[PDB]
Amino acid sequence: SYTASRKHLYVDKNTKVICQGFTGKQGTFHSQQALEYGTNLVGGTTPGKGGKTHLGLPVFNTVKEAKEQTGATASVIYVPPPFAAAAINEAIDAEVPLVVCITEGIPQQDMVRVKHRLLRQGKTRLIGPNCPGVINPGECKIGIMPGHIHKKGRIGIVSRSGTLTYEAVHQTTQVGLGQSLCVGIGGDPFNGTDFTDCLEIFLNDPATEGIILIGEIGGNAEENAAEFLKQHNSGPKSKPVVSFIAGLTAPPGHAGAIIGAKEKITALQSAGVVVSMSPAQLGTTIYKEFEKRKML
Amino acid sequence: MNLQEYQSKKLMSDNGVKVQRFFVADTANEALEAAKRLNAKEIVLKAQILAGGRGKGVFSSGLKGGVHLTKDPEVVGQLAKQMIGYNLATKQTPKEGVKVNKVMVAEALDISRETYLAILMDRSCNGPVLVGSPQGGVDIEEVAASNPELIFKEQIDIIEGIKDSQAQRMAENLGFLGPLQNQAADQIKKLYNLFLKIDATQVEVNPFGETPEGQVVCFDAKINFDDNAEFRQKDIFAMDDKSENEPIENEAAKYDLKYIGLDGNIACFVNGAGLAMATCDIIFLNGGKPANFLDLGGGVKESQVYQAFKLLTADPKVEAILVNIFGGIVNCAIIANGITKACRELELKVPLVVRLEGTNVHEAQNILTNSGLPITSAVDLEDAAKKAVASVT
Ligand SMILES: Nc1nc2c(ncn2[C@@H]2O[C@H](COP(=O)(O)OP(=O)(O)CP(=O)(O)O)[C@@H](O)[C@H]2O)c(=O)[nH]1
Ligand SMILES: [Mg+2]
Repeated sequence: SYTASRKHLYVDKNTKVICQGFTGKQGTFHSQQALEYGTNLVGGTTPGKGGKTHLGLPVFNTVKEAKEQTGATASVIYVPPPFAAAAINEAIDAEVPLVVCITEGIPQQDMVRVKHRLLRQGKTRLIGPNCPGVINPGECKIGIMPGHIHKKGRIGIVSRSGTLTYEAVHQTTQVGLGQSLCVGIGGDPFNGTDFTDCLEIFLNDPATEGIILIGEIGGNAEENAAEFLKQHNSGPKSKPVVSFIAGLTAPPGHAGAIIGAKEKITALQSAGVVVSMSPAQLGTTIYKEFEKRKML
Repeated sequence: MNLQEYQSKKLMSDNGVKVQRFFVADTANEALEAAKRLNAKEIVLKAQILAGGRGKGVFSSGLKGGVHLTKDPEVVGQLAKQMIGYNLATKQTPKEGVKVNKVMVAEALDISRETYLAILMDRSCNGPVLVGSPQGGVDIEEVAASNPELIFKEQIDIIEGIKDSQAQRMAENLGFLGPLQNQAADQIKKLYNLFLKIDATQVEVNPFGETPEGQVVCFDAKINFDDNAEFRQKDIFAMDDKSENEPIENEAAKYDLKYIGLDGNIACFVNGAGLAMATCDIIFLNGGKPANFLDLGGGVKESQVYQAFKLLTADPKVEAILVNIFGGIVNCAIIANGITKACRELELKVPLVVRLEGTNVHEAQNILTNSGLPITSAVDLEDAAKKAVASVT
């Protein structure tokens, strides 16, 4: 099943990354940041530019070409929206274990078709689209998140929001806890990784002792995450889970209603999640939860 | 993006979907000129608002209904005068209502039976899904909650498309019997094909009606369009009136800036919708009321930082601007010069609290503090919020 690919979410220093849209404006900037941060970026792809050199790395025409030459196991996509979906497909065809699509603005219909095939295979794991990426602090950085605010630690962070994730990261470093793995699942309705996918990895990662879940109003992703924690996290090896839901003060067809922050907060709490009402207290809340449980 | 009823109705007819002949009028006397232009056995008056629930909604004049039915064009001008210009407060509009600038006069048809049908992309259903109920017309959410068994769903395979067996089954569950089953199933197919063609996130027809002559007709339509697909739906997005949005909202969009107005005095300039809401959330926490937030999006260009200040300051209600940029794709020092340059070139009055934490922040803060401008730097989100509520004394 597609859940078999969940494992590929936990990148490490040995992950060899290629950049789809390498010579593009975005790809260049974030590829430099990836190299300076120490990520094993081993090349990229741009149609019609195979053979040239970019940032001291080889450029290829196709993803499969880049994979057999560099043995890449992860791919990051910055292709514009009109062709980003096809870029995900190119990576799945090449059986790239991990694909991270940063691009924002992909038509929902395109991702519905992409996810249709994605769920029928278990070799490739997609993160995104419209997400900041995934980062193993100090070992691997695949995305647009600022690296300097991270520090390898003990808190696994999963966030449905973009830049808001960085607040939870910066705070967990200032309190001295750091982060084991941070995953931004993106803000699009049809994506390759949801909350439960990341929570599964966190609950089975020894390095991850605490968990921070960043959410916001809309949909039922936070509700589903709550149900997942209620059954799998309630137990002796229960790990503390903290969360913040953005849009508490935000103001408010019929098909969507047929098949709301307050409901999210109450649902997460029922599963044992400690919900910080302030976006600036994610680090202090998880820190004191570690203190309550004598985990420091 | 959402279009009015008279705009969605046109798209449906062009793709083989049966809808009512209609005309739109901006005045009450012109609604009488159009009612006579129909040559109709009966005329339907339907207030044009992008919100639903017009049937049992009341205007600010006393008229108890955003939808009326009459047989004489003279009554439309009387009812149209009780619609145009007024706020229509329904179940799904703000308690203040939404100003009704247009009304629809259409060749009214008799409705033997009302059903509900909707096509939308649903995350749980993993792609498109047909949602229908025989208990259509007026409140659909009431029957959906009371009797869930009266809601029928048909998940459509995006690759295979809508199959005959699925359209026939849905049409039968909606209560379409006899020769009307294949006719409805054919309209369901043409609706789904339209749903995919126009890159819609939701196509809702309520009532999916049935006339006494045996004609399956979509009487009302609410089409929601995927904003991400505008690059391949140019003709459709050109139809967006934009009049139901605040003028500043449309002005910010010119520079790729999404604006969300609020009832406060502390303007917010943030990159990321999730962070913008969190910024607003923490302002309330410290007693402040954010006037709005101007989401910047990942793409930062020093031209729009200049504009952003212009739009926020254009609103006199803004007594302070909170800049919170964390983790942008552009160097902070570049945004620092755009802020100063914008301040220098615009003569800023309101106090300015700036929080920058992206790349190369040490230099950026120096550019701001050593500029001689009314700029107080902030360290974290909590600091910027507390400093924003303090500057509104
Ligand atoms: N005879 C006749 N009745 C009509 C016509 N159009 C609407 N009606 C009646 O007026 C009602 C108005 O409903 P409508 O405006 O479509 O929707 P609504 O009240 O806003 C509720 P929802 O948003 O779920 O559609 C219909 O349910 C129907 O009973 C028409 O052309 N002929
Ligand atoms: Mg309707």
